[PDB]
Amino acid sequence: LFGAIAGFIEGGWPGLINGWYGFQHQNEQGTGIAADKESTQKAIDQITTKINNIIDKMNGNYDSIRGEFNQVEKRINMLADRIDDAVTDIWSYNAKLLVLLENDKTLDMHDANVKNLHEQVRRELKDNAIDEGNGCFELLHKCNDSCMETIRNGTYDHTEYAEES
Amino acid sequence: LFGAIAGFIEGGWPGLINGWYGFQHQNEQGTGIAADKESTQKAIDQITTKINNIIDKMNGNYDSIRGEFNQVEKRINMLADRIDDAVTDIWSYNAKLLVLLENDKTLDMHDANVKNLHEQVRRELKDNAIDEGNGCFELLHKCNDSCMETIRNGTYDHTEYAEES
Amino acid sequence: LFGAIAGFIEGGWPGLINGWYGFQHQNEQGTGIAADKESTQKAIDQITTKINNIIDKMNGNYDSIRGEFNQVEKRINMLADRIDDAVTDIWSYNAKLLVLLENDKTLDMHDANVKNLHEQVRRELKDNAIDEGNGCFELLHKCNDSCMETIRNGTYDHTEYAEES
Amino acid sequence: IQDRICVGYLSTNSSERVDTLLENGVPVTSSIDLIETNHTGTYCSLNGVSPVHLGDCSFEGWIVGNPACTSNFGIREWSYLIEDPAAPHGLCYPGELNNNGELRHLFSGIRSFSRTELIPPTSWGEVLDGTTSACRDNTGTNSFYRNLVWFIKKNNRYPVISKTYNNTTGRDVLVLWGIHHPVSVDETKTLYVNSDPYTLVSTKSWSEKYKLETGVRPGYNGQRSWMKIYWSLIHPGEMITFESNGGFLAPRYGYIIEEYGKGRIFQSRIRMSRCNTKCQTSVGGINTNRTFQNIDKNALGDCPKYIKSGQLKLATGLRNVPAI
Amino acid sequence: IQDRICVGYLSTNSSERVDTLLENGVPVTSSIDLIETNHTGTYCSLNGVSPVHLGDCSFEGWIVGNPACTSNFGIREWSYLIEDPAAPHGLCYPGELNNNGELRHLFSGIRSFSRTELIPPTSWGEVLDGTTSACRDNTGTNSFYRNLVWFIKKNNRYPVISKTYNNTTGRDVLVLWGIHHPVSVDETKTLYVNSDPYTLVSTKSWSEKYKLETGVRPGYNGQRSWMKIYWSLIHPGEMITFESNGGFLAPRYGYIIEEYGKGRIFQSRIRMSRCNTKCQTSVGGINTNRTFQNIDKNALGDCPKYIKSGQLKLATGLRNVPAI
Amino acid sequence: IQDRICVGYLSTNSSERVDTLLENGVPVTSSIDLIETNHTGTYCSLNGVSPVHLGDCSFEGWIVGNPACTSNFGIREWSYLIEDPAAPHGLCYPGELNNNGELRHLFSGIRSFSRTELIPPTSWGEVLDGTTSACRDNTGTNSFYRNLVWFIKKNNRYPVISKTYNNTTGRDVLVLWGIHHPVSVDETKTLYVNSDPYTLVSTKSWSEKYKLETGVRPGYNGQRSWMKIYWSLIHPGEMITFESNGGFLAPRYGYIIEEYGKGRIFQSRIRMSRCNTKCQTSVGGINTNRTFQNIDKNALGDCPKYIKSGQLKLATGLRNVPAI
Ligand SMILES: *[C@@H]1O[C@H](CO)[C@@H](O)[C@H](O)[C@H]1NC(C)=O
Repeated sequence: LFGAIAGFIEGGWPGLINGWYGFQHQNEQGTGIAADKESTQKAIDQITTKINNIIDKMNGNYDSIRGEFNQVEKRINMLADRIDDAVTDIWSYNAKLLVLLENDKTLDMHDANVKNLHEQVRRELKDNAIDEGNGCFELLHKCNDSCMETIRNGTYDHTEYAEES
Repeated sequence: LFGAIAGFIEGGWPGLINGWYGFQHQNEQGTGIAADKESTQKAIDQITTKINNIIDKMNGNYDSIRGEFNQVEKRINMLADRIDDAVTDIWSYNAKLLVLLENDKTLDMHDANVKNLHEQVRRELKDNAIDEGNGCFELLHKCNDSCMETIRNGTYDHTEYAEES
Repeated sequence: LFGAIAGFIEGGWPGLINGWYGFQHQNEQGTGIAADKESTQKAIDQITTKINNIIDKMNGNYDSIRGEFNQVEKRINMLADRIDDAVTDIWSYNAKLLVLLENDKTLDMHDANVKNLHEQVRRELKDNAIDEGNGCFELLHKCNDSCMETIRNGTYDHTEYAEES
Repeated sequence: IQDRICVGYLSTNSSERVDTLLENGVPVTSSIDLIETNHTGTYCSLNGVSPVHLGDCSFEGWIVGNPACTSNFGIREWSYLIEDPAAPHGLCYPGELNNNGELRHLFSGIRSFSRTELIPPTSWGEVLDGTTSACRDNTGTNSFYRNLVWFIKKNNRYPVISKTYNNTTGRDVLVLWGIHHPVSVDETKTLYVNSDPYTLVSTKSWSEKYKLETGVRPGYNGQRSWMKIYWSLIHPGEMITFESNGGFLAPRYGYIIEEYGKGRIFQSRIRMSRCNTKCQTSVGGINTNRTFQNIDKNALGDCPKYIKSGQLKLATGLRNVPAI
Repeated sequence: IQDRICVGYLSTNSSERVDTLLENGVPVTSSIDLIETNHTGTYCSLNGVSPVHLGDCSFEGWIVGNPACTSNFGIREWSYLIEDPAAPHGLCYPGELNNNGELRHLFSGIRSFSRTELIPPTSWGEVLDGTTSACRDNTGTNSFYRNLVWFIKKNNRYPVISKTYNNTTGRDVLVLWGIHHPVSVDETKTLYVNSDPYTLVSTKSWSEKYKLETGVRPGYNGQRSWMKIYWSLIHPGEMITFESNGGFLAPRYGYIIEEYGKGRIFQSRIRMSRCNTKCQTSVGGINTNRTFQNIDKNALGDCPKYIKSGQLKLATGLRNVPAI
Repeated sequence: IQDRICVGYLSTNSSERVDTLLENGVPVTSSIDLIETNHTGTYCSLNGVSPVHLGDCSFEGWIVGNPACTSNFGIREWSYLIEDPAAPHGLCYPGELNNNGELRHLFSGIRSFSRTELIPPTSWGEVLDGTTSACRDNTGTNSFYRNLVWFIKKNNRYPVISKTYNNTTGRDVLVLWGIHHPVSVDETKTLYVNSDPYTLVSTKSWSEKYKLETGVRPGYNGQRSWMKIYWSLIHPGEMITFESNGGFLAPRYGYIIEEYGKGRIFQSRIRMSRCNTKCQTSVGGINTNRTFQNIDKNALGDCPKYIKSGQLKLATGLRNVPAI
């Protein structure tokens, strides 16, 4: 666990459209919600690859292990059924455990992704902002609608603002 | 790995009672050890759920794959034994690997938990404390026994102290 | 993911000899590349242990499940082949998934290792350096070739330099 | 106040929950099902290949050609078989099919099938064809199994008859013959004249000699004697010879088979349909891209693996933690 | 100095160690064992159901009713069987039980069992009961198998005897009969008068005819002839008829069985006990909530899976790193 | 500017790529292969033990001692067998080996093997040895199977011959005998004088009686009669007795075997070699420390597990992300 989701960012945003991770701003001229297509798409690609891998790699033969028997060959009939059942028990346990294991990792992956996004924004601003410890950043200078975009697209330069701080 | 356990917090605390993670303080009036029931219980619940999942999901039939045979049906007897042995080999490898895999994740989970606790305290204090980089925080102001509790229970407010710093 | 490799440290170093993780310095008297034998060897030991565990634990019997049959015992011949095939399908899926799972964890382990190394250096310097947010540290004081070594070997003391900053 | 920018994550209106290794019932924004639970509830074609319903006949009666059964003369292939466990028709004349378990297994599903005439029914010599009230046809006329010919005395004489078959088809050929065991030595005299008749069947790898086992059986229909029907797979280039002087159900029709034992004999009392799936169960057809299924352990074809489990939800979204 | 607060973790006095994928022998504060290594070392009841010890008798002698064996008349059920591999008693009269492997498998464990009299031993006709010095009872008196009756000539005449059994029990019924092969045609004359006697056994699905195979066998006890004992499972609503004029060991006692083949025939020389476990091995009973066990691959019931492994320790606590 | 120190990681010149669960084709600095893909392409010794090539003979002809086959008298052991599927030599005299499937399985690989003389070929009594043009030896002289002796009439008389074997070897012993079925009752008279001859074979656990089944078979070579060869494993301390008055292929040579069924009968047309591996496939020998292999599902010995997969690359290094 990475301490972001349900951690220091204690809640989610309903009305976050077409994205898992995003930004919420407020300058003198409004608000102010947008998904981060970069980290969201990359996350979407990973989940898709994971799901496809889990399914596509099962390319073997999985129908029943059984044959036809008359009523005089009960023993061989019972062994066939027991073996089919045993193979079934192996797949049953692995299926359940894999889902538990991967759900664990999927949730933590998302936690890691928004934490990395938060760290990414913190590194941009440097001393030009106060880290409120809740996912928010208080700017020490004024920020255009254009300025907010430079933060969102990673191109924010802390030198061209350091003095109003 | 998260760098806390056996990392920047280079040692554990013997005499930490009824908890895995906790606090050690020292003000003018004493010391000063207490478990964090919140993060400890949550960790206990997770380990319990993990252990139970591993065991409870094995709800199939796991006794021997074998039958009764006379001394004239050796081949079918040998195939039954080989199949039972093969099923046994699958479970043997999965058991060993799962324990190795999960022990890895359990240890790192604990590492992550105390790291998140450390980060949680650091966010509380903000500029009111110096981060010594060893799990300790040096307060810039005085701290009551009451003040220490507000830090331990998350309700510490950095505004009501920022000026003595 | 830990955000270091291909993250805030956006590129690798060709000409990093005998190591996975290392340092690049520049003082008045040169440059300046060296592996960190400590964290590199520890990482090497872990990968080696992982690889050996994966291979050494497969100590069962894995040759074919089959017997000899004449042309009048087709059914038992077909069941033997189907069972052998089924056992093969279990190992096939587990092999593919384990490699995918472990490659995921190996890459993230490396990411975690250099992130921990970066954090380790940041804790040493404290206020004696500016964190540029790209894996580099700008020293506020002058640094001997000897001084660089004290940083690399962990023994750098921020008190014996804090004043030139 | 000041300008501010915040980092956050998605929250939705979902009751969707998944279990993780460390936690039960965790709210998530989105998830998928791993296990297929839906089926047609019918017998479908399997990957373009229709099955064969056996109607009111058991497999035994169908494979030897019980006159009351629909003929298998026009069949080219089948993915699986559908059989009624309480089928009224089987071996119409009191008897047993030897090694029927194996035969059932080999005929569960065949990709290339065609009936063929091994030996001409009149090329045997001086013998008559026997029909019986036990094996009446669709009309009501006395008949007998289509694949066998019941040879009896002609003009008070049963000569030593001997014909052989040469597998020239290039594929495996199923051959059927039979032995009739009369109620008494008097009946084998009435039917075959010869005292203590025999039948000798041989290839170049094996040879069997059959004699008659006279006695009264607690039979069915009208008869009280007993028939034993045997079979053998003749491989490409192999030959089987039949020689007999009585009590011999001679081979007429055999089967040319390729890629067999690939099916199943379903006995489930569900309905046949026009649908087509890649996986057939005894409960219905399954058509899904999912790799698991908890519907029926009895399944055939390109199937999801059957597992003993409730639905399994794979998390795709993130933890659904409500709005601040 | 100043006021200070620190974050830390638990350390203990443990030598407890676990292995991880990345590291061997890592100190931890607490851990649990996954594999069960403890057992009773005895034969216990399995899930409330007691087994059956065969005493000094092999399964063959027990199932046909060797007079020296303890009777199975009072048995209602058994979870498994206990057999001494070097048991002195078996088929007391020189003979073999046909297809005994299958029978052993089907009788390894039965949930519903009861002996029953198929056909009255005196309802057969004009024949005497034969006893022998080879099959003496608990007293020392000449006897014979409990489940079979050795029919011989009465008043120098062996008539054609014929009785049939009707399975009305609603469950599967095991039936046993036998053929006696005398040392010479002289002995079959002395015993059965009739030259070349036969036995015909039939249902509505199959029919077998037995003749005598005279000769001297390298036998045991007193005798030098040979017996062959056969068996068949009669399904609910089925009937089996026996007709013979000599050399026939007639059925008397059969077995009504439901839910069978659910057991095991243990041959281990351990002791029977008053304990009750959910898993029985050839080495002892196991009672544990653990899902793995490295004790014995030979196990029956609600067991932990046997694996080839030393103890496996699951970490619960954290890395035990000592105090600063 | 100022003094500076940086933290970084390794980059290389690699096209090396691995797949992860979350991403395809990720560049890495180093990786290893899990699956063995290389083999010798030959038949090798298996863990120090050489196999046995059957030359131009099938297993059946080899195990009974076809004179045209190389003798197995000097063999001590074998890891596996090599057989040509279209081998010209087998049962030289028209016949079949009973239960040959089981025997093939039991003789696929034996750790302790030695031929031995069960009963002296002249200790039987007043009978002659029969040789035939069907079973000529390496020279061209009429002979017969090495392990069997074809007993015929001597001085117009075939006496009742009876010899027995005592398993004193302490190990399992394979015994072979046979029955000859002449073309007519005239031929059994010419060969054995006695009308309707018999053969009785017995242990203390079982007894079989064989009679002759006269008739003309569509044979090969010169002959038109038929032989049936049977076998039995005699356990330590057990004895088998043979009694006959004609039509009897008597046992001469048997086999003392320990640790058997541990092999395979390879029919692959590859070449035998001087190499030695721990895993033999029908395609070649494998020598690797890797635990997986995608070469051949048909494998024997201390093998990597066969899996249906392309090469699997385990990442060891880190993500290879190029220089800033
Ligand atoms: C069919 O069998 C006969 C009998 O010998 C043989 O001559 C002929 O070659 C066989 N047919 C073929 C295709 O060879």
